[PDB]
Amino acid sequence: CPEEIRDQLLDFHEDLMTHCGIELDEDGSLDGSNDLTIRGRLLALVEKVTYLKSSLQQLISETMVRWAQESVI
Repeated sequence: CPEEIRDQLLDFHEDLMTHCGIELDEDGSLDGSNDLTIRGRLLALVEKVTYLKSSLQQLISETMVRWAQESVI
């Protein structure tokens, strides 16, 4: 007997999900949240990263626009 006897062997023919591909197929299966409990931490780190980390950005933008405004270069 296999590991499970429910439908075919496991998890709705788990062989098709497992051994067809892991380089891209597994990552595509891990599309978003609510797959495992680690997705909350991953989303938290993603929204911390996507913070445009913001004093230098303001400084460079202000200096560039001021330089362009002051004179025709």
